[PDB]
Amino acid sequence: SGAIYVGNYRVVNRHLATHNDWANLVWEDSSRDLLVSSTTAQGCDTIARCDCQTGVYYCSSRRKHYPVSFSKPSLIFVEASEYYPARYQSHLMLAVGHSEPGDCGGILRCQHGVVGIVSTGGNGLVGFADVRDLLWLDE
Ligand SMILES: COc1ccccc1CC(=O)N1CCCC[C@H](C(N)=O)C1
Ligand SMILES: [Zn+2]
Repeated sequence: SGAIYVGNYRVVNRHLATHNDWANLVWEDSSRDLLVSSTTAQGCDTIARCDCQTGVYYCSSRRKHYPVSFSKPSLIFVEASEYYPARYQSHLMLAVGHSEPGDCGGILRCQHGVVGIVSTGGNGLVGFADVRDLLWLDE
């Protein structure tokens, strides 16, 4: 679990969005596993606007942060799950690091701010949904 709170927006994994997120929907994209909802309170986070390929993510299944080198956002095949059919997930960045399904929502940050959130993983892999291209989150 986990979310990004920026301005009057809450960014979550689309597959973990609540009834309240959907009732206050701003934007969602199944191909990216992202959903953004509106909030009444002002958010605590700031978004990176950069091309960093290293950063640190929070891993809830270890209660720890880990450094990572990750690939640029791209279209990657993701196997079927309870939440989605087998499909290509876009704007996804992969890295070597520990993850379990419940780690979705953990934030990946570089020195410039929030880069994205955990969205996929595998045997010693962790994948992050990028949010740096969503320029409208800042206004
Ligand atoms: C962090 O997730 C994992 C980590 C280790 C192993 C497996 C997973 C689970 C995973 O990658 N899934 C299935 C559940 C959620 C939806 C994801 C998606 N974005 O399509 C894909
Ligand atoms: Zn950066």
